[PDB]
Amino acid sequence: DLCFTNVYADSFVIRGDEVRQIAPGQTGKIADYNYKLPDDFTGCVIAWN
Amino acid sequence: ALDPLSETKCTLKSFTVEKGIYQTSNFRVQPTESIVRFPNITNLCPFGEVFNATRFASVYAWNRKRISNCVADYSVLYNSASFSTFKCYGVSPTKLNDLCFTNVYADSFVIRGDEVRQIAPGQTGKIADYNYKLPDDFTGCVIAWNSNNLDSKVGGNYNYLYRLFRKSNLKPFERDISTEIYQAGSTPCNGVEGFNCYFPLQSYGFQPTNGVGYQPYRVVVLSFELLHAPATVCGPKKSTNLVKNKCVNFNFNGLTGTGVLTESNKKFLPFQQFGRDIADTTDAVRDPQTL
Amino acid sequence: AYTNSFTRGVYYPDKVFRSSVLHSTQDLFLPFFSNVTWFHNPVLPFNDGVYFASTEKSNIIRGWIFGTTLDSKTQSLLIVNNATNVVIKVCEFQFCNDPFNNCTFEYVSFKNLREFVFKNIDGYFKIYSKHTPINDLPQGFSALEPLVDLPIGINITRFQTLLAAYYVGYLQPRTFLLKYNENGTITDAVDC
Amino acid sequence: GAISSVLNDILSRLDPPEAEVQIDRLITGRLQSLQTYVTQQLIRAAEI
Amino acid sequence: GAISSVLNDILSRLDPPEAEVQIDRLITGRLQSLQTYVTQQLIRAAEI
Ligand SMILES: *[C@@H]1O[C@H](CO)[C@@H](O[C@@H]2O[C@H](CO)[C@@H](O)[C@H](O)[C@H]2NC(C)=O)[C@H](O)[C@H]1NC(C)=O
Ligand SMILES: *[C@@H]1O[C@H](CO)[C@@H](O[C@@H]2O[C@H](CO)[C@@H](O)[C@H](O)[C@H]2NC(C)=O)[C@H](O)[C@H]1NC(C)=O
Ligand SMILES: *[C@@H]1O[C@H](CO)[C@@H](O)[C@H](O)[C@H]1NC(C)=O
Ligand SMILES: *[C@@H]1O[C@H](CO)[C@@H](O)[C@H](O)[C@H]1NC(C)=O
Ligand SMILES: *[C@@H]1O[C@H](CO)[C@@H](O)[C@H](O)[C@H]1NC(C)=O
Ligand SMILES: *[C@@H]1O[C@H](CO)[C@@H](O)[C@H](O)[C@H]1NC(C)=O
Ligand SMILES: *[C@@H]1O[C@H](CO)[C@@H](O)[C@H](O)[C@H]1NC(C)=O
Repeated sequence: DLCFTNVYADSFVIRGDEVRQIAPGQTGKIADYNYKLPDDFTGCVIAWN
Repeated sequence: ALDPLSETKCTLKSFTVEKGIYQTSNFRVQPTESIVRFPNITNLCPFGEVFNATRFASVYAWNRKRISNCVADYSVLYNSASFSTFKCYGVSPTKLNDLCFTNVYADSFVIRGDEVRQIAPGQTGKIADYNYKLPDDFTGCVIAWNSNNLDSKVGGNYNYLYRLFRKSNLKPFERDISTEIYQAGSTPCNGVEGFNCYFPLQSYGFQPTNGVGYQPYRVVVLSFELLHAPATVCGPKKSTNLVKNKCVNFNFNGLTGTGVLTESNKKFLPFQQFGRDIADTTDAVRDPQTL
Repeated sequence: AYTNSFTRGVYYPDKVFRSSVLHSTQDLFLPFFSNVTWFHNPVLPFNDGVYFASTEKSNIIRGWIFGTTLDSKTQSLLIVNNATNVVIKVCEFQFCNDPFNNCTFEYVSFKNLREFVFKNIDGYFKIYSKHTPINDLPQGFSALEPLVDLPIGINITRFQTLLAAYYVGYLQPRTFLLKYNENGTITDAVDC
Repeated sequence: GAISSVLNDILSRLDPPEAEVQIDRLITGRLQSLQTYVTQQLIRAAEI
Repeated sequence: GAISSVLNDILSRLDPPEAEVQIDRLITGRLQSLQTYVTQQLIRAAEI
């Protein structure tokens, strides 16, 4: 039911236990040095084996 | 912010300002310098002794090491890739380098993987209830890493134990090493095992082939003592020179503030670290590097 | 016997300097006008804290033992001032029945009235002490300045004296309103 | 209900996301305290 | 917004960390309710 101007699809691969780092305000190797989400992130994160 | 009249116009949200006096702004003197002053201790804290300890204690008899009067390089820990869990409550790992503490307690022990989550404030379960309890207001860092390579062997390592029964839940950092026969029923055991009379402890089944949930994990819990005493355990942060009679952003033993530092005439007694006020507002300090 | 601690047993609660202010604090304090059991050596129990006052012009009393069983295989704290050194140790000492290894700590430093507060409840042993020249327990007001905060973490449920009239009182958790003068010295207190 | 009444302590100990929650509690409390003050003063002023 | 208005229910049913949050909501509500009462009373007293 929602519209948006732009949608950004950021794609990559990690290991299982690091999926938890792909979220706002997380810490660790991934969240710090690889890919950082903002604290006010408004979107969907999709991850599958 | 062009001119004061323009500030007024913005304050009144009106292009036309009438005759009068209008409070528009709040002037403040901005600090010119940043001062860091920590006690001049050069002594690395013996973190290896805890982390690189050959043998860990059973969770029911968790070891406690006190850390004091040293500079703690926390980077060694949070920049290491050795740890699965490095959870800090009431503090941030990055911020640790800039903080002082009276004491630090390093509580070391070993548990199985699925029980690591019980090492956290206000958790429940065998560990959190009968072995090791963290308080709801725990200000510290919990570190845990898999030790399947070390603590597990072919045949099963049974050297590590846990308390399975207890008459009540443990209080925070309450250490119970008793081996009294647990009276599950109404019949006194008189130190004799049997029906409703069980031994309170039990071994961990640590085999290399065990599920990650059942594999051994070494856990070190750091508790930071935020108390009113001379702070001894400080970060690697470098002290700079003292500046007086200027608005400065000062930092004495991890106490932030912005103010004008002046030589005082207050008659501090030798033990007194710093002075407060009628309002309970800090208004005097004793320098760490200088009396 | 028993005497009254009229307003003795007040110490500085923390290392904060306060001047010309009335500050209310809740801590283990000696209740005002409380009974102090007078001794002229016994294994007296340690409760929340204890207050020790000794009137000893010739200074017979050298120190105190603090512990549980006050014997081997329980870490038992020892403070023995001998002339220059106030030797402090927390070894599992084997004490005498009437005195006068595994060392986890060691430190080395009637007109004469010495007042002392010992409180072990913070989890590290706290000593507060004051010496006042006097003419029973005197009527007047004194504030005890802290001496040593031994981070020893020894469980203490009992204490003995090593030797002189000494009065023992027990600290209780009470709120106290303290008066600070221009110099930040506690000059008066109210037991709330 | 914040970890520290001192605002500087919260910032020095915690990262901004985590600090925000604690600061919000302080703000809520301090703003309420000041509203109480202002209201009583309005009533008191009216009496004067 | 707390699970139960009854304080005892919250304590008996929830574990302490969770209970504290719910009790805080009750406290915030009850304290606000009493502040409202007192403020109206001072205004009413001034009329009297
Ligand atoms: C400090 O030591 C004392 C003396 O050993 C402990 O008190 C004993 O506690 C057990 C368990 O309740 C009782 O069976 C004994 O009768 C108690 N003895 C005395 C003389 O009171 C006390 O529990 C210890 N406290 C700590 C912090 O470990
Ligand atoms: C605070 O300390 C000052 C300095 O010791 C005290 O002022 C002295 O008071 C004594 C006794 O009245 C006089 O003999 C001295 O001449 C004073 N010295 C100075 C430098 O003024 C002051 O009385 C103390 N405050 C209190 C009330 O104890
Ligand atoms: C523990 O040993 C490792 C490997 O030598 C080292 O990198 C780590 O810094 C040590 N812990 C200390 C000294 O904090
Ligand atoms: C280092 O510490 C001693 C403590 O006596 C002091 O004399 C000296 O001034 C200090 N140096 C610095 C870096 O201020
Ligand atoms: C002190 O002890 C005596 C004898 O037990 C008693 O009569 C008196 O009330 C006590 N006074 C107090 C409580 O200080
Ligand atoms: C004293 O130290 C030895 C060696 O560490 C230890 O075995 C013993 O348990 C200690 N004292 C007692 C009796 O607890
Ligand atoms: C006091 O005791 C210490 C420790 O035994 C000793 O080194 C010192 O010489 C003693 N001083 C005397 C004999 O007064």
